[PDB]
Amino acid sequence: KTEWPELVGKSVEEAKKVILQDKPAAQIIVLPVGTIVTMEYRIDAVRLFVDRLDNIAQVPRVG
Amino acid sequence: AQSVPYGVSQIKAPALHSQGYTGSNVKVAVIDSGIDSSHPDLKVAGGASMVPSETNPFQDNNSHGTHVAGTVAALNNSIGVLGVAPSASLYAVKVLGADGSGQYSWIINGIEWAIANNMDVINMSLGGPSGSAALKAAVDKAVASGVVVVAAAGNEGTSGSSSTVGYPGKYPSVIAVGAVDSSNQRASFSSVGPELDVMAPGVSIQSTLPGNKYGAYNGTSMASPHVAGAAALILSKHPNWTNTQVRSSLENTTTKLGDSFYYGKGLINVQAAAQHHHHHH
Ligand SMILES: [Ca+2]
Ligand code: NA
Repeated sequence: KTEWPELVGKSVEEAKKVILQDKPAAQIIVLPVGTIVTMEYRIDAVRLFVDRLDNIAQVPRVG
Repeated sequence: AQSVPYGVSQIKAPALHSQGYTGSNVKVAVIDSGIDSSHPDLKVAGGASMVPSETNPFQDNNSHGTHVAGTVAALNNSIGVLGVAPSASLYAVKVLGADGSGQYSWIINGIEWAIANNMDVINMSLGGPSGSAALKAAVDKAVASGVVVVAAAGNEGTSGSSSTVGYPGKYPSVIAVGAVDSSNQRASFSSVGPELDVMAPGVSIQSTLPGNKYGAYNGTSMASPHVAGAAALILSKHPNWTNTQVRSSLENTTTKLGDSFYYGKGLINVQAAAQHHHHHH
């Protein structure tokens, strides 16, 4: 499992919990949606893009 | 002893080096997370930070900008790796913070700084799924001003028949670069779509990391500086070629790979690009 479209619109907290169940060794970073980010691909990482309410605003994926 | 990462050989940069062309006097802005200027295998010529809480562009708290910079221009000497354009004038234009993220206005301010400082090439190993009129206006203005602008296509992989190229690579004025490995196979994470222009190596790319380190990274971020570096080699050999001509020379001389949706025009070949007559190999 490397994408979590079912997390869009959920709280950042529930997203972290779900992703760590599926990928316990994940390196999670939370960033603001609508920012620009580096385009390295890190197989161990999941970037979570949140809106200003701290809900997930983009499908989380590995990278 | 210095090592030549496979990607530098793959795009045929050593052919330019043997002709005596290494990017000398070409100014390349790495618009990114900063560049560690203390690394002994880099020489940073200038730069500026647009990140309000990280004001030193010569401090790279992420590592990404320093890796990208080494692919562009790691020094030709007896240590570390060799950059595509090892004599390039490298500028650290820091618009991303430690966490690898930046606001659109930061990126735009860095593009503006590059134009105002007469950069010949911009590399943007960065992107997001949405554009803005003002981002588009900044990259269009840089191109109108004569700058070669190169960006990572994105690491969104495939999504059926939809384009997954991010911005600013998705803008027509910017060259969007996807990633292949050493066998010329598209990396599975590499974005796809009609906006994909060319490919370059972006799997297991060895380059400079902060604190005098080296390491292998993956991403369309690693592919883009092969192409920015190539543009600098071509300009050092043809200092009067316009950005228009440099872009067509790279497009028109790729080694064609698969369908253009997945591979664009194929793998860049800077040897063929820097000849006067261009054709695909
Ligand atoms: Ca070196
Ligand atoms: Na483009």
